[PDB]
Amino acid sequence: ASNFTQFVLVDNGGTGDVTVAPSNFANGVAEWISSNSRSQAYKVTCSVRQSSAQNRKYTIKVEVPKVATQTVGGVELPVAAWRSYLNMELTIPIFATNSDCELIVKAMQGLLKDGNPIPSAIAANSGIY
Amino acid sequence: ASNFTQFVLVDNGGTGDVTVAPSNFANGVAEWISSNSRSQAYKVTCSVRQSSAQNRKYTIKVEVPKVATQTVGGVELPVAAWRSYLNMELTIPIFATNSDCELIVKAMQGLLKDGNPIPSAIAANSGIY
Amino acid sequence: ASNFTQFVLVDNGGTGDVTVAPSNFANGVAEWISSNSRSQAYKVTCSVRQSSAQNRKYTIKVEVPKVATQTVGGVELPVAAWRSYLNMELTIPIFATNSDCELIVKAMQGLLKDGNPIPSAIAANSGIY
Amino acid sequence: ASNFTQFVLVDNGGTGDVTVAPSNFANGVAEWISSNSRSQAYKVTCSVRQSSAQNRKYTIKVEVPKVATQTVGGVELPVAAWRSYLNMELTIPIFATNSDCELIVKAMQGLLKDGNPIPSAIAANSGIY
Amino acid sequence: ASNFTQFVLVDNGGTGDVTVAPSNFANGVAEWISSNSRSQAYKVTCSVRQSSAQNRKYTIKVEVPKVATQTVGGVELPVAAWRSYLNMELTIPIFATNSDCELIVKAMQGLLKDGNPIPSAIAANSGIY
Amino acid sequence: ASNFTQFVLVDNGGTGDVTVAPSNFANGVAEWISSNSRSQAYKVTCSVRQSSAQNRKYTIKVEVPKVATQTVGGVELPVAAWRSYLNMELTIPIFATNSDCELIVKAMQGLLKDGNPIPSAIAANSGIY
RNA sequence: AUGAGGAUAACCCA
RNA sequence: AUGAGGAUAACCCA
RNA sequence: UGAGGAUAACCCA
RNA sequence: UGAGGAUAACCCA
Repeated sequence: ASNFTQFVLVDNGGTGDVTVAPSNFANGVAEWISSNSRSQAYKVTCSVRQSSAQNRKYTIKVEVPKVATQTVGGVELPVAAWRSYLNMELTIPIFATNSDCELIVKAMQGLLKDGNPIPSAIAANSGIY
Repeated sequence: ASNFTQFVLVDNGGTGDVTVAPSNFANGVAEWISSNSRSQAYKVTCSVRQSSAQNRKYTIKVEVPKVATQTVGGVELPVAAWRSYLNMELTIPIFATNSDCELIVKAMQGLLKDGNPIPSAIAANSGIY
Repeated sequence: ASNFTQFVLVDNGGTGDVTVAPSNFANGVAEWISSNSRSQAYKVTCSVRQSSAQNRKYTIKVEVPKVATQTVGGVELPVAAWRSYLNMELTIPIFATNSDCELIVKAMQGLLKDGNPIPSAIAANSGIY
Repeated sequence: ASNFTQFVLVDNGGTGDVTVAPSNFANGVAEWISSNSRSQAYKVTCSVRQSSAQNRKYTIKVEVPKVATQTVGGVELPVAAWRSYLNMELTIPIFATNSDCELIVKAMQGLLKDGNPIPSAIAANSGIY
Repeated sequence: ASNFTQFVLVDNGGTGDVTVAPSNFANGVAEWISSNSRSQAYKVTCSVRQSSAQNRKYTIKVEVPKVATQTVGGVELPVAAWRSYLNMELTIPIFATNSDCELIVKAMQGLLKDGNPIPSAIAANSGIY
Repeated sequence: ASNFTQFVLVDNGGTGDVTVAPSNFANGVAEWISSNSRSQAYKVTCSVRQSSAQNRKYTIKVEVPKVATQTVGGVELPVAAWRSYLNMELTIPIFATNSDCELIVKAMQGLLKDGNPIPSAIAANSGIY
């Protein structure tokens, strides 16, 4: 085992599929990036900390880039027009068993499942109403 | 097009699923809760706002109860020992189109798909290794 | 030659053994935990470093849960009442060869072999007499 | 009974076996040393203390010497080229029964058993990877 | 996945090979060490950092020891008569794609390939001429 | 005899090969340059000096350019969008024989051989993990 | 009391 | 530690 | 930044 | 000396 493996971040049925691979673990922060210039890459980082006497806190971040080709000084450089950032912090009490944690993961998956409220609003550039 | 409807948060294949229903809309902050006491309920809240001139920001929060050894409807203290808190912040540049936004949602779904690094780590009380 | 693998920490002759598996590697500090909630798990961590010009130092830590009258997966406070902590520091002069080091390991195994003074004292809630 | 007895610290199948014998109990610190000049001897000490209202703390130390013969002032003296030090502190809650303590001893024995991760790294002058 | 693994630093057929194995990864600095006495061991360290807005910078170091035995007072220790120190820094703009990095690596391997100017000058205790 | 000759810096089969040729040897600094526009050329420099009573020190440098065309005012020049900079310093005690230097060179070639930790991290825009 | 603080080791440091 | 605080993103603010 | 030194993740201009 | 920066045989502590 070793869970520090590559995985598909964006799935488009095996074509134009954004896959992300391990790329750094310096300072206890696991990092994953896509095969791109460090300036246009998708980035995912994760770290766990004993935030308190009875808490553990996962801090996960994702960076989704809008790739573009700029012309600085009359030369073409691969760059990102802009980036979208996901910042999630998950605090779990040390008393949570494995089955308790599986419950947290399922909640997070159901929360974002296609057709459910939240992902629908985000995808349509609107709020909940 | 009302998207503020109930949905399945925790899916256990029809039997033992956890449905979360609309429960509050004070201050534009939509809220959904399961059918439990508020100390033992699954809670989901979501709001959007113009964080700045350049970005919009979705703030999603989830609360998941510790179920192992739980006493349904009882008084369980300290509260911090029986609850996990998820806190998501999605920043999206105002230039993102409905398409760009669908891609961002896909990125979030991929991050948490079964068998992938992050969810596998969480479900096993582990970090990355 | 990867040595960061799972192993049997508590051996009860095949039946009721406690296996500890890799669970974190943040900051070069390897971690192993049993399949329990982190409040009731067996935890083992180990790191090495150059403590000084002349020595290297292994820092090994073990956490063992109090099992008698335990409620699997429950909330048990105060935490200090339900856990024992082992803290080992092994200082080895940089001149030690693989051989010198095998002897040191043998010394540690001998110290804790069954029937010997130290382990017998610990297992009976006693001191030396 | 009396657990203050001699024992084999380093075992090489009854030949070149480093045996250690009781040698001092002054100030509540039990001491054991091998049959050697006090300058080249293996040393083991142990002491138990009521470190807190609800804790007991064992403090065990082992000194493994690299024996040599120096020539100070043109004369030969038995000495130690260097020493390796083991420093372990074990904190046990007063609520731990005898069967709970037996669990701690077994964990410590399994931790150092031949072939397991930690003793392998130490013996090969490497880290965990 | 993991690239923080053991590897052959000096290749002498199959036998005489110098292998270096992971030992420490503290504060973003990976470190490999060869087996046996730390004092006569080969050392390799590596680290990456965002040296500026547009640059990432690798800092690699190698230490080749001249194995020898020091005798003083008739006491002998395994030491290194002296050490040779390699010290490189590689700067790469964030605009570099994986393809560009593969070129940079080939450039380094070419620089040191057998028979070329530089590796030959070094191997003969010479400079350019 | 002469080692200040032309050589293949980047090997791409037989075609696509980047060759560097002598260009200048002023003030103890040897310099190689690839053909065509100096502006988009690969550069390598080398020099040795008695850094101290016991040490000689080599200073090698490599520059990998990112070939591109700059257009300004409709006037276009062959330029380098950016450059990657290798920079190494090798210190070798005067006591090193030719055999020791051959080892030092093998150590460097091993460090950068295909598939090993470091050359792989660099080629993938990654660090250690 | 805590330190993946140090040691020349029943001592010393924060 | 808390923020439906900000960000140019393992940082900054109250 | 250094064809700046080193006892090497330190130090100097 | 620097896991100090660089536009790279220069520059900073």
